Amino acid sequence: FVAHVESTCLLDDAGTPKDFTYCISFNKDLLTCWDPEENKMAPCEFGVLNSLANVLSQHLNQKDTLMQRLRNGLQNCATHTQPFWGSLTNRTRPPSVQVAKTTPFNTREPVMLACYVWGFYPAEVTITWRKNGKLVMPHKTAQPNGDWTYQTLSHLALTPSYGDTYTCVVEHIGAPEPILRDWTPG
Amino acid sequence: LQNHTFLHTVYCQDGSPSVGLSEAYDEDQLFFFDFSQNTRVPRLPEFADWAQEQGDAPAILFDKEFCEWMIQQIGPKLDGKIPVSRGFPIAEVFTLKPLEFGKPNTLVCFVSNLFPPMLTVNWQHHSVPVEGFGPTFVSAVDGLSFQAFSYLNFTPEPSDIFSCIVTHEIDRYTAIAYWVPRNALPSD
Amino acid sequence: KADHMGSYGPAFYQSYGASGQFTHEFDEEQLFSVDLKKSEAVWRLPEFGDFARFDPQGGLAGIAAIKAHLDILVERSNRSRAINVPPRVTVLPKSRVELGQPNILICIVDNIFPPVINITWLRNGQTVTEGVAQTSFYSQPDHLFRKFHYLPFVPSAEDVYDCQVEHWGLDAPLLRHWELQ
Amino acid sequence: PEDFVIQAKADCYFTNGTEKVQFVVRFIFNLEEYVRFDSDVGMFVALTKLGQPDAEQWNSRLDLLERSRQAVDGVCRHNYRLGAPFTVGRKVQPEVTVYPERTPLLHQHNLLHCSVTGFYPGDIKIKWFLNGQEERAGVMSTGPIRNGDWTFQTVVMLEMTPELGHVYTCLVDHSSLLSPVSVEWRAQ
Ligand SMILES: *[C@@H]1O[C@H](CO)[C@@H](O)[C@H](O)[C@H]1NC(C)=O
Ligand SMILES: *[C@@H]1O[C@H](CO)[C@@H](O)[C@H](O)[C@H]1NC(C)=O
Ligand SMILES: *[C@@H]1O[C@H](CO)[C@@H](O)[C@H](O)[C@H]1NC(C)=O
Repeated sequence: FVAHVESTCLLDDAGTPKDFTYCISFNKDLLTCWDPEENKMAPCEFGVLNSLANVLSQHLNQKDTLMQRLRNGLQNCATHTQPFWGSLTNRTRPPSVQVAKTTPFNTREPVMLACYVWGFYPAEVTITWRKNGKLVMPHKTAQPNGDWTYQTLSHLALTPSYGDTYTCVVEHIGAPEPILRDWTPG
Repeated sequence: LQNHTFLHTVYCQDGSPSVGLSEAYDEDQLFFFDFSQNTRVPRLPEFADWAQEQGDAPAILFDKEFCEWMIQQIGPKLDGKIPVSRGFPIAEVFTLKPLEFGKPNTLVCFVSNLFPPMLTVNWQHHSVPVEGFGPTFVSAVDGLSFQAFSYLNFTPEPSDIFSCIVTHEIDRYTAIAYWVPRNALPSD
Repeated sequence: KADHMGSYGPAFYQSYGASGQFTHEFDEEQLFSVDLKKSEAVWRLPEFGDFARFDPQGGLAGIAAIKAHLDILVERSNRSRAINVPPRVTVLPKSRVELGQPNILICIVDNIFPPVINITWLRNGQTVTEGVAQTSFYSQPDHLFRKFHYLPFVPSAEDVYDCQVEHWGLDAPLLRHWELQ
Repeated sequence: PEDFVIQAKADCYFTNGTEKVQFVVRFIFNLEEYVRFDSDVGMFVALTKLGQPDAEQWNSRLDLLERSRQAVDGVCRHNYRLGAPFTVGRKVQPEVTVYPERTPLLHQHNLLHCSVTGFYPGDIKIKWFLNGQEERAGVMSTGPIRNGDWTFQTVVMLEMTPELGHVYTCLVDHSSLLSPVSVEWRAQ
């Protein structure tokens, strides 16, 4: 048996709290969440465990210190996060970008390119393709590495013609200028 | 002015660890709590400074004690009346940087659908044990589930095959994930 | 004929080993499953662990309710025991097998009845337990059961694999062979 | 070996979304379906000698009838609506590969496989083409095969002799795809 009490604060870049929720779970079942409009715990579960969800709400509702805590909860978030929240919203790591061929898939094309993109944060990134400097349509969300960096890739299937130059165009805030990687058959 | 999520998740369970606390900014983990030492442990060195902050010492204690209460008093009652929710964990292994032979790299073992949060992770090279660099970082996610990350430093070579072996410590269920060189990049 | 068929509570209890099960299925595929004596509820895929949407916990009670009814049907039928049907075993890889490219072997067992069975992976005659995954009993319209076992591996031309199943419907343990070319 | 098995199935059949819905509870002793409740009939009905007592008795219980008469709405429609996004709305791409058996030699008969794996739902259309003309003849399917993990797999084999100047294309169309997938074969 596993139980949770999940406090979750939602704040913008500025540090101004926009939402706050406090929820209680048992056996991966969300039982009751704080209801500010009601200034008390209210069961979110109306099923097999509903009975319990009520019970837990009351045991918590007769608690007094908790009630003030949660009524001022939205503040706690801003107060608790204050020191680092600016550093996190300012945190960005530059993406590395490497382009090479890869085994094709779901295509009649003989060649498949891969644009690799790693070591970047935050995860918001954009990848497009150029063929001799002109947009083309590619053949996803970044994979977190657990260490506050992300990786992703884009693909492009094609037929080689010696002269043609294919380009991967990455854009990411953790980098100052757009990153371009080229590739030619030859 | 986009929004960001700060997640404060206290969880406790039958067996070890009997309790745990995970904070996270967006998806990624900032701190996990060491209760025997009674303090926040930073995921990365750069978070060290704010691990000391003790504004909420009481709030945390309250939750811990309550969460624990739920497990101890409720649960022996539901024991057998209600089925203990569990998932079978999923492991996948990938390189941190693009594969280039003879160039140092790092295998990441990403465990997902982990529930309950009770595991150990072990690496193997051609089916031979190998000491993994660093600890194993468990972390709660949205949905009341968990995930974990473990890393291994290595220098990839053509013939290599690696495996990551996860042991879900309730009933010691094993879940594996193989890795091999696939579409390596030329060096330039 | 129908566009889709959901089945919410294909469940069973059997006297032998006092085992039982409660599941939800959609289009012959399983969402979650409750096992009686394990007292566990397991969702086949992560997305089915929502609990809003896909709440188990009704299981056990479902198993309880259906078990209640057994003893009487047993005597009402003049103790008509269950017959032992032979299961048919199949083995094949999940995706295309390329030498050295990691993959998963799948043992598939149909027409299992009664639902009391042993299934085991063998590598070169050696039994394999580390990293194997298996389903609970899936359901068949004819009211037999299916079962899936999974074994991740790295294809090499140096070893073979057998999926050996043991059932009362068999004269002796049969094993289904697989090896790459 | 003496064993007894009882089963129950609460089947729901949907067409045109939720428009038409038939709820069918089935009670099984071993393999004998001894009684069932069909929504379209409104009553329990004994199917075999074994079910006569229960059939008559349960029909006498009005609380039960009404309860299981709303099951259409309260069970089938209820769950359908809940699962839709992850069941009916589930769509997963196939992985298409084309390869020959017995390494291809000119003028000698061979089979080339179009392996299509990891896709869902199982309903799929797979065709062979030789120099743009849909080659139907010498074609062998396995039909959709369940992997037991919400994915199907199929292989469609075409009989042919590799003569030069022939290019073979397997053309796969599927709900998950916004445009059919084509894979080609060479030969030499
Ligand atoms: C941020 O969150 C608040 C509260 O959830 C919401 O009203 C607001 O629209 C959100 N802003 C953005 C940019 O998502
Ligand atoms: C399964 O294997 C175990 C150990 O060999 C044995 O006790 C049992 O009889 C087997 N079950 C069947 C159905 O053969
Ligand atoms: C299908 O459902 C839609 C919307 O409920 C309705 O327009 C139509 O009558 C139905 N069609 C059939 C063939 O039942």
